[PDB]
Amino acid sequence: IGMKNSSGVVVDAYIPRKCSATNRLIGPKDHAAVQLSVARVNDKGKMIENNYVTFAFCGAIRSRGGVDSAFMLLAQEHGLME
Amino acid sequence: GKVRTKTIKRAARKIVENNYESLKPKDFQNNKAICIPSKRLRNKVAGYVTTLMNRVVKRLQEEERERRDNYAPKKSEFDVENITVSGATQQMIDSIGFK
Amino acid sequence: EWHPSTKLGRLVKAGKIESLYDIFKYSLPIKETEIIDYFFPKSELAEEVCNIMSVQKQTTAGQRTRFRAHVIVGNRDGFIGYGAGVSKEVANAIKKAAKNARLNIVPVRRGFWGGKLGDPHTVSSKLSGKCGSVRVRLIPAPRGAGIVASPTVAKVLEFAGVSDVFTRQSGHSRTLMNSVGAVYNALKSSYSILTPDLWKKEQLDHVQDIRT
Amino acid sequence: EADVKKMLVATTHLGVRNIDRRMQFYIFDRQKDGTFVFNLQKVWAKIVFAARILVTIDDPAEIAVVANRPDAQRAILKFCKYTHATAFPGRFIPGNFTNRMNPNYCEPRLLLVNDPVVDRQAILEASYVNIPTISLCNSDANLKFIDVAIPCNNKTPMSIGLIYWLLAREVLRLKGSISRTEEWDVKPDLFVAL
Amino acid sequence: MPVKRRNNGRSKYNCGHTNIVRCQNCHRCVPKDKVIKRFTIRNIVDNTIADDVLNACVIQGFAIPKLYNKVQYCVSCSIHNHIVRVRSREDRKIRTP
RNA sequence: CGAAGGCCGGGGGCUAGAAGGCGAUCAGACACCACCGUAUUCCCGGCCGUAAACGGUGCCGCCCCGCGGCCGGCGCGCGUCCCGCCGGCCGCCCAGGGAAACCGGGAGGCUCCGGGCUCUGGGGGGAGUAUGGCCGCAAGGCUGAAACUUGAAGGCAUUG
RNA sequence: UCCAUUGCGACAACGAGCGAGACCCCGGCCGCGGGCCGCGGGACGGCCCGCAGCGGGAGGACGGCGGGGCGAUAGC
Ligand SMILES: [K+]
Ligand SMILES: [K+]
Ligand SMILES: [K+]
Ligand SMILES: [K+]
Ligand SMILES: [K+]
Ligand SMILES: [K+]
Ligand SMILES: [K+]
Ligand SMILES: [K+]
Ligand SMILES: [K+]
Ligand SMILES: [K+]
Ligand SMILES: [K+]
Ligand SMILES: [K+]
Ligand SMILES: [K+]
Ligand SMILES: [K+]
Ligand SMILES: [K+]
Ligand SMILES: [K+]
Ligand SMILES: [K+]
Ligand SMILES: [K+]
Ligand SMILES: [K+]
Ligand SMILES: [K+]
Ligand SMILES: [K+]
Ligand SMILES: [K+]
Ligand SMILES: [K+]
Ligand SMILES: [K+]
Ligand SMILES: [K+]
Ligand SMILES: [K+]
Ligand SMILES: [K+]
Ligand SMILES: [K+]
Ligand SMILES: [K+]
Ligand SMILES: [K+]
Ligand SMILES: [K+]
Ligand SMILES: [K+]
Ligand SMILES: [K+]
Ligand SMILES: [K+]
Ligand SMILES: [K+]
Ligand SMILES: [K+]
Ligand SMILES: [K+]
Ligand SMILES: [K+]
Ligand SMILES: [K+]
Ligand SMILES: [K+]
Ligand SMILES: [K+]
Ligand SMILES: [K+]
Ligand SMILES: [K+]
Ligand SMILES: [K+]
Ligand SMILES: [K+]
Ligand SMILES: [K+]
Ligand SMILES: [K+]
Ligand SMILES: [K+]
Ligand SMILES: [K+]
Ligand SMILES: [K+]
Ligand SMILES: [K+]
Ligand SMILES: [K+]
Ligand SMILES: [K+]
Ligand SMILES: [K+]
Ligand SMILES: [K+]
Ligand SMILES: [K+]
Ligand SMILES: [K+]
Ligand SMILES: [K+]
Ligand SMILES: [Mg+2]
Ligand SMILES: [Mg+2]
Ligand SMILES: [Mg+2]
Ligand SMILES: [Mg+2]
Ligand SMILES: [Mg+2]
Ligand SMILES: [Mg+2]
Ligand SMILES: [Mg+2]
Repeated sequence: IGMKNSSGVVVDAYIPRKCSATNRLIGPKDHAAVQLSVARVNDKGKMIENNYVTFAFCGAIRSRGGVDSAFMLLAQEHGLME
Repeated sequence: GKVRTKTIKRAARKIVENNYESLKPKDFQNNKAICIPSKRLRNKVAGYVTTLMNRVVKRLQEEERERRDNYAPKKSEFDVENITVSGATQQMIDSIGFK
Repeated sequence: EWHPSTKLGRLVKAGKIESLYDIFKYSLPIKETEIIDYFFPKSELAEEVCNIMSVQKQTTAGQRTRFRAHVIVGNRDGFIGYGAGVSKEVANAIKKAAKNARLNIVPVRRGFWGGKLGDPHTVSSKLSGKCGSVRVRLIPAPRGAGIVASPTVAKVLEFAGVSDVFTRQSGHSRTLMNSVGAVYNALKSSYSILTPDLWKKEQLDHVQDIRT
Repeated sequence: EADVKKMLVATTHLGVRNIDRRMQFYIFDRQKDGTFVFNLQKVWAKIVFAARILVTIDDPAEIAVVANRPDAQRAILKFCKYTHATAFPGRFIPGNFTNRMNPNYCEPRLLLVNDPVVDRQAILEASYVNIPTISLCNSDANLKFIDVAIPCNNKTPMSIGLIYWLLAREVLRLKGSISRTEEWDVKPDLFVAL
Repeated sequence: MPVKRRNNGRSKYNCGHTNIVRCQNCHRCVPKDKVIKRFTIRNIVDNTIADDVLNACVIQGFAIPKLYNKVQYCVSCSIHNHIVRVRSREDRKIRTP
């Protein structure tokens, strides 16, 4: 939601994205973060439009190379592999 | 002289790619097809052109290029008759599929 | 008039992009400075020359003298920038430095010491930063407190829009470019740190993204 | 099963005597002379996953296909020919993603490389401008700045050609361009280097 | 004077002291794991006369005896006589023979 | 307990060789280079207690991306090899650290500072000196100031 | 590799400029014009041999054209 006033108004300038793998805030100036999306076929081997599944990965996890494992784990658990 | 400057060589490339047909392996003739604000400059650039021709002989070498890299032959190159997967791929294919 | 040379700068041209908080949300670089000037029209951005240093290159026929200059920008309400430039003449050095100072803009998170009555008036939480042998600590302060800093740091904290604040500095802070770099990195770290105010999970919708 | 037979003729399932820890999940057995063997089922699942990642992009000309290896050069000009991706054949020139004054400068959304030790400049440069990447990876591959690996043999020409052929087929299937459950009119031989 | 080599200019690993060898050129005392060492194998007659010796021998099947000598020099003599060369900072890390 | 040199009392004495002698070189050469040579170099019984005695890096304990090499012990495997485990010695190196060189089996997990214990430093000189004390046959060692003087000394790194 | 940061080819660099060269002047051989002067041609590492170019031969007035002019940035 963000930080709030004494009345209820969220006085936060903008909401940074979180890493889909490590829960860390992305933050600007991080030009190694990658947000990418996936098809979700649901129809006999052909995609359908405007219905995707999106994830975030910060430069900290890319730099050592844990995405090939973490993103496979995430997609297995969101129903894109087994 | 011995060495030709990049001005000469840059000229020689465009000139020969633009008149591949007209150029023979001699110098007198190649002068005409080069005939630049000076006649010695003309002489040097034509001197390099006369060499580029008998070096390119040993466009007309690009039209067949796109016709060669497209022909798919009548066979398949994998039309294999006998399996050789007797070792660790044997148990690999047992633990994937039919065999 | 000016012509874009990057796709983001082209999307700037139309009514496509509105503000800096989306460009920072999806953390892309900004390569043209009129991208900035479209969002920040006509002197909402303040601009100050911290220092001109003269640097010398020893050569067979004597020395070779050039100029380095450092420049700060800020809108008094949440953006700061710091740049440097090197040239044969002071005018050009400053011109380079100001342009880089404006392509180096970041947002800044502010919050509430103690009571949350009014607007954010001090740094959201403690900030730490480092550049060279310099290290800086920004600590939240109660209202009326002011800007406890050196004259160099106070100017950056003034352009950023941080009303009250206690600061601490270690290392050779007479090295002015490193001092300003430390304070700059401290203000840039403001939007990286998890706080319970932002813990909660959300759904990412590919529609909203600006397609890198 | 037919594609399994093709993978066996091309030998797409043999490694290079060294194994990285992150590729350990894709290994099945070890040959006595030391060569490693991939589980082909996992290879096909990575191929399908990469296909389902490729089709989210509306215009395919903003997918970059980079491959410096001679033995792959032909194979990358054909992948584009049926998918309309953008190939960078030879030496990758530094600056192509970071320097806008370059004549072949571009701003793609997916980087697809052939090898992670060859083509290292493209992988390192893509990390400065927010591009995710997919790589063909062998058993000794280092997965730094790579999001989706594809276990495979990336040296012998048959392997490389068959791999790009399979990828292009599944993409053309998913988009609806070519029919499903039917052998593509394109023979894989058009991808292999003579 | 910062440190120039990770090996401190010698190959001494897990011990306190190593033997002494005299330099062959100048006869200086050098520790064994620092001395520059080479092995040479050469005939005792030059090959420009090995043919004449081999024609003028009497023994049917005779062969030229070889020589096996290990040369060991200090750093000064090695550099002066060009057994080893001073190298670039990058090149110093190369161990190829 | 303690390298080498040194000292006291016995023995021994090939090599090399402080000192001493002598041939050259030189402006001079009492030095480097050539030759001869005493202590010393070796053994036995003591003493002395220092070295760039160095990884210029104190000891115990935890966590720590990876790829190799060698050394000792063990176990599973197929048919010497091969995969692991413990302990040691080494190379390269992501992150992180740092003024950098570089470290990385730490010099990391530290201005986001707190696992336990012992020793040492506080601008450059004067000075490790004077003085007192303990130890030593001596040579020394260990402990160790003050007056006075000075704007720098010094680290790593860049171009010439 | 060349008289030459002249070039070939390789490269966290890609793409330009000056200096170099090109240019000007003189002098060799040949044509049209005028009455020697003044307008053009000619020479290029072109030919044939041996291994970007180093060699050997041939023809030609001249063989790698010859003597000069000009001359970067930074300065004392
Ligand atoms: K990067
Ligand atoms: K020093
Ligand atoms: K040494
Ligand atoms: K060792
Ligand atoms: K040892
Ligand atoms: K030893
Ligand atoms: K040696
Ligand atoms: K020496
Ligand atoms: K003792
Ligand atoms: K002792
Ligand atoms: K001793
Ligand atoms: K003695
Ligand atoms: K003796
Ligand atoms: K002595
Ligand atoms: K003397
Ligand atoms: K002397
Ligand atoms: K003697
Ligand atoms: K003595
Ligand atoms: K004696
Ligand atoms: K001695
Ligand atoms: K002795
Ligand atoms: K002693
Ligand atoms: K000491
Ligand atoms: K010391
Ligand atoms: K040492
Ligand atoms: K201690
Ligand atoms: K062993
Ligand atoms: K062992
Ligand atoms: K051992
Ligand atoms: K062993
Ligand atoms: K063993
Ligand atoms: K072992
Ligand atoms: K172990
Ligand atoms: K161990
Ligand atoms: K041990
Ligand atoms: K080591
Ligand atoms: K160790
Ligand atoms: K303790
Ligand atoms: K102690
Ligand atoms: K101490
Ligand atoms: K001490
Ligand atoms: K001390
Ligand atoms: K102390
Ligand atoms: K005294
Ligand atoms: K005494
Ligand atoms: K005595
Ligand atoms: K005494
Ligand atoms: K005494
Ligand atoms: K210094
Ligand atoms: K010092
Ligand atoms: K010093
Ligand atoms: K430095
Ligand atoms: K310095
Ligand atoms: K280069
Ligand atoms: K270079
Ligand atoms: K470089
Ligand atoms: K006339
Ligand atoms: K005339
Ligand atoms: Mg003697
Ligand atoms: Mg003697
Ligand atoms: Mg002695
Ligand atoms: Mg010591
Ligand atoms: Mg060892
Ligand atoms: Mg006393
Ligand atoms: Mg420095």
